[PDB]
Amino acid sequence: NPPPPETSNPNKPKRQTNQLQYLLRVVLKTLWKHQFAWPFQQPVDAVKLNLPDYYKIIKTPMDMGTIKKRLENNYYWNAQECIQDFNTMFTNCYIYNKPGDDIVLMAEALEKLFLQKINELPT
Ligand SMILES: Cc1cc(/N=N/c2ccc(S(=O)(=O)Nc3ccccn3)cc2)c(N)cc1O
Repeated sequence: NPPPPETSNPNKPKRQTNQLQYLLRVVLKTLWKHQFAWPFQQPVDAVKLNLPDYYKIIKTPMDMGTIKKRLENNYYWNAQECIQDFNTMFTNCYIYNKPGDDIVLMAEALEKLFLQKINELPT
């Protein structure tokens, strides 16, 4: 496995916004507690899971464990950066896996919920 994505940025300034607070306390928390969250709570462990070619296929890995730590560490300056990371996580699943796969159905359920929660992101 590669190192996990960075979760801190020392050369960056930090802020908190209402949108960032919402992304952590509402969006991330709600997805985290979904019945299908567990495969998405940490980086894909291709060695342990014996996933052929995962990191040959997926060059931009992302997961909710990483997103959570980024939020907790005020890694994101712009809310969009966080939204993009969720989207990368879902897209990776669709790149690597096939229609009907259990992991795809799980991703789909999480994405649906994500969209519901981002729809209610405060202005
Ligand atoms: C994001 C992602 C995760 C995957 N698999 N994740 C797993 C996590 C845990 C297990 S397990 O073997 O540790 N636990 C299981 C496996 C099956 C049934 C119940 N528990 C298996 C796959 C997978 N493939 C493809 C993907 O694109």
